[PDB]
Amino acid sequence: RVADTVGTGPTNSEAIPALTAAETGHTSQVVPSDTMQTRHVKNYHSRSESTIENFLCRSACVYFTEYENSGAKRYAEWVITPRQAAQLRRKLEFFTYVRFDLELTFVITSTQQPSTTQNQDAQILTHQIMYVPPGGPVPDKVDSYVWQTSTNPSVFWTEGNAPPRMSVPFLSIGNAYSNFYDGWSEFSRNGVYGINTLNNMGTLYARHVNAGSTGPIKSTIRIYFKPKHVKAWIPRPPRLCQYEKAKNVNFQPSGVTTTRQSITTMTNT
Amino acid sequence: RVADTVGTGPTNSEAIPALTAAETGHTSQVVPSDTMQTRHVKNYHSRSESTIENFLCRSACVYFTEYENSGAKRYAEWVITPRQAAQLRRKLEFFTYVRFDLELTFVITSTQQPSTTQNQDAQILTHQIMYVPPGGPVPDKVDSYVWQTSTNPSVFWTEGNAPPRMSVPFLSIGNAYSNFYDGWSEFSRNGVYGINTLNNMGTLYARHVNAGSTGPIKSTIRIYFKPKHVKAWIPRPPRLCQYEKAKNVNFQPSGVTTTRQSITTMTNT
Amino acid sequence: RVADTVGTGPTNSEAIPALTAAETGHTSQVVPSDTMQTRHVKNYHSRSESTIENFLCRSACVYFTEYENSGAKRYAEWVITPRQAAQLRRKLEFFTYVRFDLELTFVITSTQQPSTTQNQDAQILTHQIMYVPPGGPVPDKVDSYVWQTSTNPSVFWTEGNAPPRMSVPFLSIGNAYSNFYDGWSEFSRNGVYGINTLNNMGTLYARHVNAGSTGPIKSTIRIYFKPKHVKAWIPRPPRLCQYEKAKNVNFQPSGVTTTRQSITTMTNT
Amino acid sequence: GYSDRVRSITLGNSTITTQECANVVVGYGVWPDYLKDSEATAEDQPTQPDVATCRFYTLDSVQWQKTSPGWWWKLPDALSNLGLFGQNMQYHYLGRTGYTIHVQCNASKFHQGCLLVVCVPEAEMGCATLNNTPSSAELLGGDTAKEFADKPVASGSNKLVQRVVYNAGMGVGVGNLTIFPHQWINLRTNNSATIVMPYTNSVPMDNMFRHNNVTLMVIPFVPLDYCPGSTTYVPITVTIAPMCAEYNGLRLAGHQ
Amino acid sequence: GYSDRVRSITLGNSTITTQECANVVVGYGVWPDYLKDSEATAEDQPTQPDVATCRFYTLDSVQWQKTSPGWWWKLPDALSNLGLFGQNMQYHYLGRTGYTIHVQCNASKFHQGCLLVVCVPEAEM
Amino acid sequence: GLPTMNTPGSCQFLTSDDFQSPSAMPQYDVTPEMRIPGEVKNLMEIAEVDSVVPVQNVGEKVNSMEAYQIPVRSNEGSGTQVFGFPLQPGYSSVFSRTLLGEILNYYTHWSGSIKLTFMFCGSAMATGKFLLAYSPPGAGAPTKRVDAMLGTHVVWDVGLQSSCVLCIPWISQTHYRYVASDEYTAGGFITCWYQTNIVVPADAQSSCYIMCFVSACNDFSVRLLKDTPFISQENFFQ
Amino acid sequence: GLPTMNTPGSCQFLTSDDFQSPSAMPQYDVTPEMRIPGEVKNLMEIAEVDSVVPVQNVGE
Amino acid sequence: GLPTMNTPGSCQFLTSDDFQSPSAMPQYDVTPEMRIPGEVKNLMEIAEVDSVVPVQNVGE
Amino acid sequence: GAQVSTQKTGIHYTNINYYKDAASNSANRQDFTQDPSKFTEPVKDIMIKSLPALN
Amino acid sequence: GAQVSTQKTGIHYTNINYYKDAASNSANRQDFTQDPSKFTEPVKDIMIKSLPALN
Amino acid sequence: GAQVSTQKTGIHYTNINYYKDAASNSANRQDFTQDPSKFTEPVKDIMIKSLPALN
Ligand SMILES: CCCCCCCCCCCCCCCC(=O)O
Ligand SMILES: CCCCCCCCCCCCCCCC(=O)O
Ligand SMILES: CCCCCCCCCCCCCCCC(=O)O
Ligand SMILES: *C(=O)CCCCCCCCCCCCC
Ligand SMILES: *C(=O)CCCCCCCCCCCCC
Ligand SMILES: *C(=O)CCCCCCCCCCCCC
Repeated sequence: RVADTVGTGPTNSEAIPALTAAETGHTSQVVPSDTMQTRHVKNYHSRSESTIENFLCRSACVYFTEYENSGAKRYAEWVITPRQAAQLRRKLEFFTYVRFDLELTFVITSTQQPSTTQNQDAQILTHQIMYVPPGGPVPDKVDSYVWQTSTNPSVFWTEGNAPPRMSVPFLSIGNAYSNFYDGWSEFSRNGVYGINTLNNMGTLYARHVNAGSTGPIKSTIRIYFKPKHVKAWIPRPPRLCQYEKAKNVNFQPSGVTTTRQSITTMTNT
Repeated sequence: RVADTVGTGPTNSEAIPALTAAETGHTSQVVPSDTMQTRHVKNYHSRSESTIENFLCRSACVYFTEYENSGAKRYAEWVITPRQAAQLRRKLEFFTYVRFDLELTFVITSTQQPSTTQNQDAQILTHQIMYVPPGGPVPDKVDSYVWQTSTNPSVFWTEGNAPPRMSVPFLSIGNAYSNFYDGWSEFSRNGVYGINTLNNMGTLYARHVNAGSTGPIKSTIRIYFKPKHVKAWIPRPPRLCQYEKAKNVNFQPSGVTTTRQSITTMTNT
Repeated sequence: RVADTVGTGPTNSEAIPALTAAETGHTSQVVPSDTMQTRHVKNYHSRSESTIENFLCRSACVYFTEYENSGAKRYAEWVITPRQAAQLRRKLEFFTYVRFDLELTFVITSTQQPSTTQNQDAQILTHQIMYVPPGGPVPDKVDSYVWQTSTNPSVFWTEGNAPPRMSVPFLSIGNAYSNFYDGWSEFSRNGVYGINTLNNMGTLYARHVNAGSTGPIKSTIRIYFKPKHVKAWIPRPPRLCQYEKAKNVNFQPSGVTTTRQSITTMTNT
Repeated sequence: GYSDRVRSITLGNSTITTQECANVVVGYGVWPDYLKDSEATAEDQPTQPDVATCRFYTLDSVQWQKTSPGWWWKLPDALSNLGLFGQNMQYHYLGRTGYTIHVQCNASKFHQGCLLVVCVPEAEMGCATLNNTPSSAELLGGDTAKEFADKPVASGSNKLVQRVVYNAGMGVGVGNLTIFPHQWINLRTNNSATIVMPYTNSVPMDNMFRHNNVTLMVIPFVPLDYCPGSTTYVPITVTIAPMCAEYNGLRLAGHQ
Repeated sequence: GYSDRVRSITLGNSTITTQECANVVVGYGVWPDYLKDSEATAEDQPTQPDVATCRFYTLDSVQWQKTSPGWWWKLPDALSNLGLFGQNMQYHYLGRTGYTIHVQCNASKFHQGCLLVVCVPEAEM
Repeated sequence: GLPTMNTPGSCQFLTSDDFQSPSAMPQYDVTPEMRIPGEVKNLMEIAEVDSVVPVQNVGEKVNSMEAYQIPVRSNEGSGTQVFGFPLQPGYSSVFSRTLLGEILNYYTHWSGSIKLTFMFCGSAMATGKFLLAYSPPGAGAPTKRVDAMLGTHVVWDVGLQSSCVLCIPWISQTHYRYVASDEYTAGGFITCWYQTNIVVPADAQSSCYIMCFVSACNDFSVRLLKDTPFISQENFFQ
Repeated sequence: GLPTMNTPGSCQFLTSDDFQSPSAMPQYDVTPEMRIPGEVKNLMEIAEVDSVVPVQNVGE
Repeated sequence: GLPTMNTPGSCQFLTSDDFQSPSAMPQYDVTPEMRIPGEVKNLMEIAEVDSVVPVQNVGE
Repeated sequence: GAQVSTQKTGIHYTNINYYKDAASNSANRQDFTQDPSKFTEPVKDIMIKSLPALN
Repeated sequence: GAQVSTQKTGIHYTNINYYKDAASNSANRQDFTQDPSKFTEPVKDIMIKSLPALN
Repeated sequence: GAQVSTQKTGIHYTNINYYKDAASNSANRQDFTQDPSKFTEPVKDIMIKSLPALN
């Protein structure tokens, strides 16, 4: 809950709740009651919706690709990163270190494709989404033995059903996920610089278990991330400049705010 | 329950339960027992179905639009108002202030469209309904980053399934939703006049996550509102004149009732 | 359970359990034990399946109509009556007054229609069944505002799902449903004669929320009635003559039974 | 020695007497009072002028004619120019009040007629021209009664209120206005109507220029009549008294 | 808050109000009632219709003129044709009743006059 | 993997169902309540409130305040009929648009008693008596005061108590009645007659007005919810 | 999200099934009962009643 | 075979729903926590901190 | 708030209701109550089997 | 943590809620509370039926 | 082994978990704990409001 205001009356003392020295690096704690006559008000207002869990715990699309029924793009692959999407990336980046569990929901959608193919009569498409942790063998074709997933986890989902969803633990090696990294990967202060030295979550492959029809079909897998059971440390300034890369802080300089005219103009221009 | 009648007999006194002065602004409380000889009757009749919850708590269609597979209308948008439908609007307007939770059910239905397109073999369509609270970025195309809904709530629903439904809290800033507003938005008694100065619930966008087929398909989203946990204050006369606008009281004058002939005619004409 | 037989022996008295006077309007209660030497038999036979609930509580089709994708018949309407079907009507008519709750199950089925229409690729059809209690506005087209059902109850059902079902209370004004009515509706012993003076349950409309495809489709809604929690009073002779009308007792006279030859013929002819 | 017909209401400097009346109809069963710390939002301490604001302000008299359709007075705006009620109302962003509305009309034993004295919370009115909204100068009348119309107002390209009495300018049935706190001034038995309105609104306090929470309406249901000789000029005088007026948010004066 | 002038008499379906009156003059100090077994002769059991018979029957209005001499209404015969009082009266050899006679006449403050409302037992003319 | 089995009714959307749905806005803090005057808890609290009845529907008076006035005049005889309308609170053009009739039009059945409060709006010098009567159905409407007689009446004497309440009892074969018309569910007739012509002094108006108010009694109840026929629509308003 | 698993018989409409269905009319107040004479409770109460037998079927 | 019946909302994906999902990595041992300085628990802890305001927006 | 009742035999079956309306409940299949002496024997004076009906 | 309440009649129906938000709950159909003397009789001085309104 | 907790208001909602892993559980939406004197006031020596900051 939020703090209620205390009924205040006049004052004429040497107590100065309003005068301070902001150089101390300490935020003042003045409240209306200190610089005016306040009435008692009872605050039932709650800061429930601004807890870190409520802020971050909402499914956001982090990426999406396509694969097909035929041709070259018959299976897809994505090296896992939350940095390809501007929206979720920016919320996580309000904090230097974050620790959390994840809830993965996938929205797989197919579209019939233009063809000269006659007598199309598609059968129901079943998809396989497979996770290849850093080090395991990678599918080099829609049919390499790799898709057996004897040990790799993978979801088989038939179209028309509810979106495939599963949760994942805090898969880090560190006691918290690092959102920023002011360092290199090599001790010779060389090689990679930044957060990419830390990103090693593996790849995610998807494919059609069956082609289904004689005509072409293209599917689009959308990956949704939802941070459950979140812990966030060391907050920082929200991102001002637009994102340029998915692996680095690279920004193009932009001004502090938008403008108006005179410091006296009560209106944005 | 309803009140039972008391057995009454004859009377010959100066007690006058029948004579009053209606100028007082007080409704008389005479009952059959007062102006005749009544028998005792036990009333088990209940006023259960006329409670405000039972009156208002039934799903009503408040609006519906269309979006398509291709073309210009590829996504839809609706600024939320219960005033576009005559039916639900009129029930809510029996009261000046109403406070309640909402239950939203959407009935999304698609129709194949006429085309010269040969070899159509549609794939299952999945739809996304997104809410953009007052202030958030708005989708300017079926594919703007906006549809990531990292923080905005949104429903993904595949056709052929049960109607997507969710409930919403009492989203007002005031301690009750105002059904009427005899005022302006500007302190200079200018600008907007009426309830529209108060309506600021945001917009609702819908789109096809996938096109599904080579041929054209047009969908129609129907939004249903159902006031749960209702509180209503200050009742008023039911709407007589027909509704003309969705943002204002504007009516075209109509007579008090229908007619019959003489004040003696026991039949409607 | 059924009554067990008592072991009986010979008899030679003036007690006459077999001789009576059937003019009294009293059914004799003689049992085998009274007119012969019986053995003791223990009856575990139960009259469970002949209780009024088990007799009447089974879904019966009471009526069914059709509506289409296009044309004139785009929505259907049925004034509710259990008298259009010979089967359920006759069971209910074993009693003068019946009182019960109802369980409504609808079996909606569509059939593709013959057309010259090329490239048909139907989308899933969703249907709306709406009840208009006696007095409410009636749909005059597939799209009149009436279908908003802000207060009228209505079922929205997408094809391929389980049959839409809901139960209804004892909706009568009388303390029991009257199966027969030997009277008129007008005090001048005129107007309507019979049960129709009493039937006022309202109408039931059905329509396709969406057309779904370019080709024609015709649907057939079958309404099933199942009397739950039944109470039946004043039993009567089962219907002999065939039913001629759905609103009246009108029958065409038929003989008491079928025939055989001599009163001595042990076989039906 | 008593009488249900006699009355005396003292508020501040002013006192009001009645020798023929009905009860005092108290708002929605609620008598006006101040805002509680439980229901408050504005944290600044209020000004409660008391005797200076909550007193009997008698606006202009109006003439009841054999052909008058009715009249209406918005509520914060009526007393917006009267005394210290109007002043505090200008210097303050927020305000809250209740009222004791005393409508006075005396005729004789040979005169007849009957007025409906209602207090319509949030009388949002319609425009003659369906596309527009009435103008501030068409809806409001400070201390000067705004009057209803005998017949439909023409829908040109105006911002005129649709004044036909039978719809009350709100598109409802004028005969159902009886739900809103009211009284009748049947010249046969009555002399005046007194209505004590509590603060009705969905927010604890609101701005007094931008929003008129209550609207007083005096609509004659049975017309004035009298035989010749019987005095012809029968005026109606409206006396309103603010009740438990608080004001939060002090600044310079005005509205803009 | 009372007044000797106000009144309300409820009998059956009917109720009667008065805003200006005198007391109710009760017969010879006797209020009507039923016959006692002590005072009865007819041995058959009576029909006492109750609410159907004992109710307010309003006969025809008459005009009071500056020259009207008076009027008279015999009693069983007046209601002899009215409702179920008249019916029971025809099917039955014997009958017994009492009455609540309410004569109504309103004028104004500028009108004057005075009527005698009597109940003459056995007005043999 | 708990063995389940679906029953008919699955994935169906019943307009009047009562189920739990997930909140789209979690841990959302609702603006605290406020005590606002005059809260309604049941629709019958509204139907128990008097509302002026437009008895004089007749012609174009329906487009006026005249629909509300019941003409009363000084005759040359009594027994004349003042008005007459049937007992159909939701159906008759008289009651259909009342506070009671509008609420009744959202329901299919109704049961109870009704109060018809008549207020005399003449000069303080006018007098008069009226026979306010309700005759149940069975034999037509009373055409003479002598037929209205036998019904359930109340003789109204105009005096200091301006108004007089004719209370109509529930006399029905059935427990409820249809809000819409049905002769099985017939209601009766309400008529008014001059008991003793309107007497006025010299210099006071001889033609007055009466007003009628309709409210429900403590035994009134409505049943089976449906849509009012009173609000139409051709397109979504904009 | 409770892990469930459907058994054969799902979404089937058996004419003689006995399940609960949602009421289409909520908080509806049923007209109170009345004691009407001769209530039947079992169909055998009717079969225990003598009815005249058409022994002479023969011909017309 | 427990008799069940689906309500509207089945097989719908609400962005802000709060349900249980099966873990894709069973009996996985999470690297133990560490006390890192300055943990945020509510976003208002951040909004209560002074930040320099760009009053002189004006121009460049 | 469940109710364990008996099954039809020649066990038990637990039941809970989910709906707020009694009309939403299952049928009442287990009421084997019966009274044919409304129809068989509706005579005013008692008729004993072993005795002559008309005496 | 269930709640057994009464059904509408002329029994019981057990209920449990699964959602963390009160907005996710079912409607409140069983509140038959009522108070027409806000609208019928909002007069300051009490008005007794049997007495003359104006005295 | 269920847990009845409170709903968000201005009741209760029973909860049981079915999965063997804590990662499979629902989010922790009801933790309104807070401590801004890490950021607002991270000073070594205490600063009292009514007193001069620099003395
Ligand atoms: C089918 C199984 C799918 C499993 C999905 C595993 C996804 C791993 C998610 C890692 C989360 C966010 C981490 C950013 C990593 C970093 O920069 O250190
Ligand atoms: C996918 C999330 C959808 C959320 C739906 C939010 C709809 C908001 C409903 C507001 C309700 C009725 C309010 C009228 C507003 C006013 O005039 O003050
Ligand atoms: C979608 C809601 C559908 C509601 C279905 C309501 C059907 C009413 C059934 C009435 C039942 C049998 C009655 C015969 C009537 C009579 O003759 O008195
Ligand atoms: C009495 O019922 C207490 C025991 C509860 C057992 C669990 C109930 C199973 C699911 C019931 C929810 C009711 C559906 C509206
Ligand atoms: C109180 O509820 C203890 C009894 C629990 C009965 C079993 C509950 C049935 C399933 C409930 C899980 C809640 C869904 C989030
Ligand atoms: C503690 O939970 C004992 C009460 C159990 C209530 C019934 C549980 C409902 C179904 C749970 C099975 C768990 C799913 C893996």
